[PDB]
Amino acid sequence: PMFIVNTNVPRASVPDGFLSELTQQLAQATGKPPQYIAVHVVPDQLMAFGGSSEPCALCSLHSIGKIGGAQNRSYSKLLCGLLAERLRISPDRVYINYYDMNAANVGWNNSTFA
Amino acid sequence: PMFIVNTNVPRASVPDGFLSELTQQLAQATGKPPQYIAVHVVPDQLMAFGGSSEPCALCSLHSIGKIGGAQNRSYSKLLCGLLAERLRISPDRVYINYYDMNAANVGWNNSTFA
Amino acid sequence: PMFIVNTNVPRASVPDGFLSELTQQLAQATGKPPQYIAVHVVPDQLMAFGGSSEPCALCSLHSIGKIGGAQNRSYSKLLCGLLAERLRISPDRVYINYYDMNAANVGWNNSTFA
Ligand SMILES: CC1(C)C=Cc2c(ccc3c2OC[C@@H](c2ccc(O)cc2O)C3)O1
Ligand SMILES: [Cl-]
Ligand SMILES: [Cl-]
Ligand SMILES: [Cl-]
Ligand SMILES: [Cl-]
Ligand SMILES: [Cl-]
Ligand SMILES: [Cl-]
Ligand SMILES: [Cl-]
Ligand SMILES: [Cl-]
Ligand SMILES: [Cl-]
Ligand SMILES: [Cl-]
Ligand SMILES: [Cl-]
Ligand SMILES: [Cl-]
Ligand code: NA
Repeated sequence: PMFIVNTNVPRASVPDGFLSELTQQLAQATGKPPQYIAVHVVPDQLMAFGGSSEPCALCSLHSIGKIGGAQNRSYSKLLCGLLAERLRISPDRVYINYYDMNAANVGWNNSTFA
Repeated sequence: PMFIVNTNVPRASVPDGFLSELTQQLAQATGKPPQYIAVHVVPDQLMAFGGSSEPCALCSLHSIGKIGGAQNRSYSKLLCGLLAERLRISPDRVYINYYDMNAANVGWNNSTFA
Repeated sequence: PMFIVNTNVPRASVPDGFLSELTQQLAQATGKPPQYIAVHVVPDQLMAFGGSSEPCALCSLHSIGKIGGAQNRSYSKLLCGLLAERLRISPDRVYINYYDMNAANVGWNNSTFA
């Protein structure tokens, strides 16, 4: 799986250990080994949410499977909770797009997962 | 909806108010209230279009609904016009990918829209 | 087509010719003229892959057609080869998401390709 967060919060507000915390919590949440989890945090972005540039985040979670109605509600609580606690971003200023990828459409190490 | 523009134009060339204009014009175009529109502008990128590093932009518009053949033509005329007039990017150096998101796959405010 | 690479490798380690090399190699691989290939390289990113911060890349390739099981397996070899040789990234620290775009969902030059 791959989790990306884009935010206007400054880099200095991203706590040391945040990427590891995302890696471990997503491993627990998705049930996938942490070795398959990639995380990407992009601070200091020029963004607006609802026309306001108060702290916000635009995120995506891509996974081969483990995406679905109930699971995505659970991921959203987890991820909004982390963004609120660690980056001080209000959950109503977070969007997370979820993507269930077909294995044939995910390349890794000179092949795909199909 | 979420609109992202990545461009090699420098940050100082992005006019004051551009994120507000995008918010307002996309609210009008999509018919969604501006409170639901998020915008993300990423200048100073290392990009090429057709092998040329002249000004260009790579964009995406994600929305729950309001995506389709005729609508996307209209969005493209609007957005290429704005990138040309505001950022001085030729419309034939712009790509915009459009994504119709299922509500179950969009997280917000500790939940999803499903 | 559009190819995006996000990486934690520093900007100074990205060769000046890399976007042009990607453009030409992707034109040959996809069979599309280079004028329609766009490339975007984002260095210096805060990322982890499998919980560690050694060089890695998260990439995407979007194309109207020329996407599929066998083609994607081939693209992964090309793109891992380029990222390994030019950016010194191990191929098992590369993910590439592939997207077969509908022409109606790709805007360009004030319209879409539909
Ligand atoms: C960090 C990374 C990239 C995560 C993917 C990965 C790996 C090392 C070994 C394997 C990995 O994912 C694929 C796994 C595998 C491959 C093909 C398949 O059909 C099923 C799998 O579970 C083996 O390191
Ligand atoms: Cl996965
Ligand atoms: Cl592991
Ligand atoms: Cl589910
Ligand atoms: Cl897919
Ligand atoms: Cl929406
Ligand atoms: Cl339509
Ligand atoms: Cl969807
Ligand atoms: Cl294309
Ligand atoms: Cl494209
Ligand atoms: Cl280049
Ligand atoms: Cl194929
Ligand atoms: Cl599509
Ligand atoms: Na996408």
